Amino acid sequence: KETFKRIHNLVTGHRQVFKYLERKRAKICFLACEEKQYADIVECLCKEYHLCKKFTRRTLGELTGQVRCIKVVPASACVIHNFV
RNA sequence: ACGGAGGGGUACCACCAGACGUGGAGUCUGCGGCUCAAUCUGACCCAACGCGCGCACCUCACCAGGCCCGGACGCGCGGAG
Repeated sequence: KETFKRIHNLVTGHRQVFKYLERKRAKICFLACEEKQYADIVECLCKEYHLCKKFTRRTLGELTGQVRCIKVVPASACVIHNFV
């Protein structure tokens, strides 16, 4: 919302969140969506291991650098690996 | 400007007197022609032809074949499901 832009200068996607949710390299989690099999996978993998849910799916597209400025794109993710 | 017009001068890239040569053979090299898929091109009296500073690959354009975008920057659409 404010300093997050500092961080981006984190990941988005199933293939890259799993690859950082496990092995305990992650940080914080923020769920979303369309299908349970993508809602109760991570959540159950959150059951083992931080686990949180942000109110909206779009602001992730906003907070993250998925825009160019105008065309925000939704994208659920839950891995703040960098967290520098 | 030219003159198989005249008069003055001048030079071993002109001559007198001589000397050393080339054109005769074998060979290095370049130039035309023939050949090939290609035998890459410029220059042709003085004022083109060991000259464009040594070509197995690059040099290298030419022939037979094959990799890559190494398409900046703006606008429109899509994109981390």
